[PDB]
Amino acid sequence: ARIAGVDIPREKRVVISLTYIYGIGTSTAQKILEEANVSADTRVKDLTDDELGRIREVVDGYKVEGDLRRETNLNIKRLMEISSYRGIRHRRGLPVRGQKTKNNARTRKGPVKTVANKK
Amino acid sequence: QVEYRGTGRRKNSVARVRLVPGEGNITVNNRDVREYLPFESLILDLNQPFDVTETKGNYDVLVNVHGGGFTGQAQAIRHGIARALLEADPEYRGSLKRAGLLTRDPRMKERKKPGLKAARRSPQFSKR
Amino acid sequence: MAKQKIRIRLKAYDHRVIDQSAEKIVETAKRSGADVSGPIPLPTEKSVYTIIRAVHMYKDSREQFEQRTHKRLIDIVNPTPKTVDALMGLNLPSGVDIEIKL
Amino acid sequence: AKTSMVAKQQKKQKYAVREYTRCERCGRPHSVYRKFKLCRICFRELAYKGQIPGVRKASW
Amino acid sequence: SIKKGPFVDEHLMKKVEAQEGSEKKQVIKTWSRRSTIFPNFIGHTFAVYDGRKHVPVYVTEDMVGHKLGEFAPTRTFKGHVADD
Amino acid sequence: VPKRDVLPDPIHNSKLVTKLINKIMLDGKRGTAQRILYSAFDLVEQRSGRDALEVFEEAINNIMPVLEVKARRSNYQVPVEVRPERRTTLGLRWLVNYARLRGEKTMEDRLANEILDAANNTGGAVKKREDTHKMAEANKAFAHYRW
RNA sequence: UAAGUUGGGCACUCUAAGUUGACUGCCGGUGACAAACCGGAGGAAGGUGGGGAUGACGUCAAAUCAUCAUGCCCCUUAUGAUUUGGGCUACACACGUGCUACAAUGGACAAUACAAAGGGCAGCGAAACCGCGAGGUCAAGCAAAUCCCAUAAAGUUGUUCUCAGUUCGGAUUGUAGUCUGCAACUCGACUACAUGAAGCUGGAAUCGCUAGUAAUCGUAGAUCAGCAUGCUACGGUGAAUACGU
Repeated sequence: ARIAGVDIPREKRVVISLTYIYGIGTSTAQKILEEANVSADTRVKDLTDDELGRIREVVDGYKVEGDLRRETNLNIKRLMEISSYRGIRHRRGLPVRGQKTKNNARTRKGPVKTVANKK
Repeated sequence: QVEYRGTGRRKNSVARVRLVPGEGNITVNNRDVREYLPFESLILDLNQPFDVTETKGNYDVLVNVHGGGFTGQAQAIRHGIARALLEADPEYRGSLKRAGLLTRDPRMKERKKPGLKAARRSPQFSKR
Repeated sequence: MAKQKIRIRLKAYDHRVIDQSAEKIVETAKRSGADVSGPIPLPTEKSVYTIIRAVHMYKDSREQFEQRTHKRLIDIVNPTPKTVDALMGLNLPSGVDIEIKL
Repeated sequence: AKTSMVAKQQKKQKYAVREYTRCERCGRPHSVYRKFKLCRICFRELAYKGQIPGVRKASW
Repeated sequence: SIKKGPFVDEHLMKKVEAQEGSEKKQVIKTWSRRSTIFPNFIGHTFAVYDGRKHVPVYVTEDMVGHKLGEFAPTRTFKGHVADD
Repeated sequence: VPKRDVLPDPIHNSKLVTKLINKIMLDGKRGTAQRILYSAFDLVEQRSGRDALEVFEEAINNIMPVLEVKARRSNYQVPVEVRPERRTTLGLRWLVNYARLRGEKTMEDRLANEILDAANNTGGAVKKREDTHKMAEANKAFAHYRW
């Protein structure tokens, strides 16, 4: 469904409506609004069929799709399959660069358990 | 014709007021009072000089000014006014000095010393 | 603006030595000519150097310093080789930094 | 130690900056100014002497 | 990153040219920090100086996502009792 | 130790407005409170047609304590008249502080509702009045023979 | 005149130098007449006018032998030395400091006004040109009241949003790129796309602050091949309360 990809809410404005699609944010959305010449008007999905088709076919322009999730999959999984220290820190909340984990448990691993071996 | 002229000092600002006899209509930097103040509707307080002194008014005005936010220079306006109305006649001082509006408010900012940082807050202690 | 002219700049770190020296070179300027310009002031730039009274620690109790720098500006019209000598004749005392110019 | 590090930051170098600009007399690197190349304490304890120009202090 | 363009420390290439045009090694020594992979360096067995003793790693064709500059960190289990 | 007044404000012409705006000025943005208050004195007149001073002055009488307590010592607490300065300070203080506690999304609807309900002797402001005046001037017997 | 840009002007602002002024000092009362308290005028500024610097005898056998200096003690084919790479930055957790959040005084888009202070010679980077962008070409002026840093931001006016884990928030991750440095893998900074976390005002306890203060917005610099939510100063808006001991 319905106007593009999957999972759009009805009766919502375009500039936000086209972002629940996994693959678009807020600016590239505005770009595809600039291609098919559509816009909100006003807080709500006014898109009648005559615009629906053009958005329905223009939207193929990008990855958007779950294929982006698979793209991420083979990216990270390749990244650990090869050697690799980058996968080891792909488990540690540490990108190829670094973030200095001492308080970086609660971004990944939900501070529970708390247990301190001081001193 | 003839006009009077006194400066305006307040709050890191400087105003050069030019007091010309007239009906009262004011354009700082050749620009109207409304055209210069956000929002602002406390402008009658700059006409506080005209209610107590030169009652009710009025004189047309010209002025040039720069430095500091809108408030402190909007109230730098007042001092060259009162001074200039005393240039006209020292009659007007008696109702002014029982109201002020002329003592160029000496207070302004304060230096820092350790405790204040990127915004103005002094520090805490180490608890527990 | 176009005109025959001499202009210089001085610099030093004391208003008394600089302004008495200015009195010298103005006096000697119009001594050998005319049309001098007075000792025109300048904003007198500054500096700062914040340092901790410390060897090891205790950054809270900091300390400052500074280096004021007077600046002075003089001009003369209708040059001549004599007021030249009034420039390159007397700077004294010599904490000053003259840069004779046109 | 500090003694051979004087020699370290004195010699030629492979390229532009492996350098550090440390204090002439005091062997401290840190908290040094390029204007004077004097460290933290040393500029102060000389600043009191009435040696470098100049006032110093307390107008800001 | 890189200012246009890719590179090598250019002692590495000078070695591995003579290593590679002929029959290759199962073993190499190096430091290999200012350098990286590109097609000349595949299959050979480099060993970055880990800090203590370089470990042989054999390059793979797929080491485009991974590189030469590091394979086996200095941290090395962990430093901590718990794990990921 | 004295008060250092605020002069007038001629929108709409009165002074309690002047003392009012300053409390709403969260984080030093005086033009925002200026706007939403002034519009509040447009809308309170729009709905329930009347004068701004009728609703405002009447309410800030209705929500304005005149007797009040204070503690000291076991747990005793003197009932105490309110100075006119603190009288209005409490009226406006608890006024805005509960006017927050309504929970609308709109700048001025919450206020017009607040002082136009207060002016009808309803709203948590009036309930605060009745609670303070309940515990006060009901236990007067023990703490009254003092300063 | 695009424009103080130039003729002319130094009136005003200003710039930095010299001096006047505020001292119970003038009046009135009170008070051992005295000290002193209270009030009145004047003045811009009245009772140390605001602030800074300044820190008594000494205390904590407080801190520093790792700024430095140094007694004693110890090392010396190494407790001294050079270099590449590495780490000082780890990660079940707690603690403290600070940042941004938990949205309508709010969020996104557009127009639009007001500063102060400080830095630039092998450094500031103007105009114009390319690029969505960080940035890139290019080169004018600039040892500085000249020119560049450098739009100040908050604000003000408008359009939209109408209460949702939302156009709230902005973590983490992948990709594509910019600069610096040789080289950004441990470990730089940065932009663009996509992601779209916890969280809907905080428990027990607890800290700051008496007016240009708190609260709050941004700017400049040092250290500096690149790198500051921190430090220092800079101003902008700007409050409530002080019954009383």
